[PDB]
Amino acid sequence: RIKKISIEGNIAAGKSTFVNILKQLSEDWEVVPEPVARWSNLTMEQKNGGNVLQMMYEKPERWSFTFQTYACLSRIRAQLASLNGKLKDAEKPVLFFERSVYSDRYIFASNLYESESMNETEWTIYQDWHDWMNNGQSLELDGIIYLQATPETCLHRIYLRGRNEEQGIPLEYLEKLHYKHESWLLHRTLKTNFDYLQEVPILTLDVNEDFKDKYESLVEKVKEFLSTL
Amino acid sequence: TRIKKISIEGNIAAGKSTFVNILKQLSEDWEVVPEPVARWSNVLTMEQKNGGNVLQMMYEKPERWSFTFQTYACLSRIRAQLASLNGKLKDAEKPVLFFERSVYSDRYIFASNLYESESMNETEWTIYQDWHDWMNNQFGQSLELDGIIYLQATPETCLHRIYLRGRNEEQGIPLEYLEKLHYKHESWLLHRTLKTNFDYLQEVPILTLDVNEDFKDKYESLVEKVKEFLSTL
Ligand SMILES: COc1ccc(-c2nc(CSc3nc(N)cc(N)n3)c(C)s2)cc1OCCF
Ligand SMILES: COc1ccc(-c2nc(CSc3nc(N)cc(N)n3)c(C)s2)cc1OCCF
Ligand SMILES: COc1ccc(-c2nc(CSc3nc(N)cc(N)n3)c(C)s2)cc1OCCF
Ligand SMILES: COc1ccc(-c2nc(CSc3nc(N)cc(N)n3)c(C)s2)cc1OCCF
Ligand SMILES: O=c1ccn([C@@H]2O[C@H](COP(=O)(O)OP(=O)(O)O)[C@@H](O)[C@H]2O)c(=O)[nH]1
Ligand SMILES: O=c1ccn([C@@H]2O[C@H](COP(=O)(O)OP(=O)(O)O)[C@@H](O)[C@H]2O)c(=O)[nH]1
Repeated sequence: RIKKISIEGNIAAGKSTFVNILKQLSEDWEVVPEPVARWSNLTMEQKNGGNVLQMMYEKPERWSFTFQTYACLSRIRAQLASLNGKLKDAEKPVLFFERSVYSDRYIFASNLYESESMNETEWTIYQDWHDWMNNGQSLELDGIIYLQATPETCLHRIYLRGRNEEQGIPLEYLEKLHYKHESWLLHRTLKTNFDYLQEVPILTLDVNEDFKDKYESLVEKVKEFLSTL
Repeated sequence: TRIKKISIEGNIAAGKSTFVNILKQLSEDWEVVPEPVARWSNVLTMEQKNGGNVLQMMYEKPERWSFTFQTYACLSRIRAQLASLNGKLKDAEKPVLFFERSVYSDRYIFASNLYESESMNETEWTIYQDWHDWMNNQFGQSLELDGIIYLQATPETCLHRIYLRGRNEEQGIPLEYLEKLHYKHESWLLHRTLKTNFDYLQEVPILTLDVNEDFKDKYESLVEKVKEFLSTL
């Protein structure tokens, strides 16, 4: 009975921030972090995650396939966990996901292939591994929230977070990611392998303005979104 | 399930394919699941296409391709093993599904030997193990074995059998590598020293057949042991 809502957005758009605000607004609202976020910070996954992250930074064209498969698994099992042992005693439970299996593939893994960091064989193996691994069924989303921010807004926010590894993210890379989110979540010109996705409710939220201490209007839009469902 | 699931294990060219095509024929209650990679070796579905490619890339550059190939081959197995388990033997009196090797073969024979050969690094191998644990648990519950049939031959006989099997892409296979795979088969199925992370495997009944002698024309005794073995499961 738990509603599934994905929080989607570019690097630095404000997802963790938005999700961390949402968790604290209700005992019926819970939050599944992106494992790449937990990696971007020992469990076996955390060691594995860290090593593959740096490996991928150092040579994306060697390690993209490995990164992507482990990113996605780590995400499916973290979502399935939270779904299985959370919120059973909520009247209105909603699980918010920081990104989804659909970002993993149609944004990130697609972008890496489009940049030849995966060859055709790695990409095809990846989509097949995804089309099947996701059959993970109980993960169909009830809605998607798009946190929209210009490619430029993101780059400055990369400055505000200020992690050393992020300062060399090219505005060029954000921009490609941005067109992917827009075509998927705004234009809706993306034809995926998951029937329901062409018709799932999307809520588009302009986060170009700082919302850390001025989030009421955004949370209000989410509450209304949730009512429609 | 009501289906009896039995994996046939053994070294390369031990004669598993031979024996499996013999068993499928003998009883309407018997079905086989042939190995994905064994399929790829010859010669076009999506899987076959990826299959042929990653197998060729594997052979050229194993330090680069061992992780990717191992993931695909085990995914491909789990898929096909499900397909038979939910498809065939639906009206059979005493159903038997013979798996040509198992998810355990993937992990404890081939993936393992590649980590040991330095064809997968530590991170590759622990990510692989992580997934294998999880992939078989989320997806591979109904795949659990009722028994294993170990076709046990020596590397020399197997080497002998590759040279005779006239497959040029395989004429390169060296002996010490066959020794390495044999050694891991002995440790898993004969002595049962090899630890797996699969508790129930410790206790699965195991029939070992010495298959050094040729059996193509003359396999009746082997089958009688199988049928004897089956009657205890
Ligand atoms: C120097 O070249 C690169 C170096 C690093 C990267 C990285 N991309 C990402 C995002 S990929 C990704 N996939 C996911 N499935 C999830 C998620 N949060 N992020 C990193 C974490 S590191 C990407 C790079 O270029 C990719 C070529 F387009
Ligand atoms: C097109 O070239 C690039 C494309 C993407 C990237 C990315 N780098 C990163 C940083 S990897 C990282 N490692 C960490 N250990 C921590 C952390 N926050 N981020 C992304 C998330 S995306 C970096 C790229 O170039 C890096 C060289 F400046
Ligand atoms: C470390 O040296 C080797 C280790 C293993 C092998 C193997 N080659 C093969 C043949 S791979 C293959 N590819 C195909 N595309 C078709 C087919 N029937 N077989 C194995 C099954 S194992 C071959 C090796 O040497 C080849 C290069 F000297
Ligand atoms: C040139 O060096 C090599 C060439 C080929 C190989 C191969 N090993 C194998 C066995 S991997 C495997 N994994 C499975 N899960 C199943 C199965 N039947 N085979 C091939 C099919 S090709 C291995 C090689 O060396 C590996 C490091 F010694
Ligand atoms: O309303 C906001 C949203 C984000 N940020 C900052 O922008 C950077 C990226 O935020 P976050 O980690 O939430 O982005 P994500 O990668 O999670 O989308 C961080 O320094 C935040 O503190 C901010 O100052 N105000
Ligand atoms: O007792 C046997 C079993 C098999 N073979 C032959 O040796 C090759 C290897 O056997 P198989 O393909 O069954 O080996 P697998 O790799 O499946 O274990 C085949 O061409 C068989 O014709 C043989 O000569 N004697």
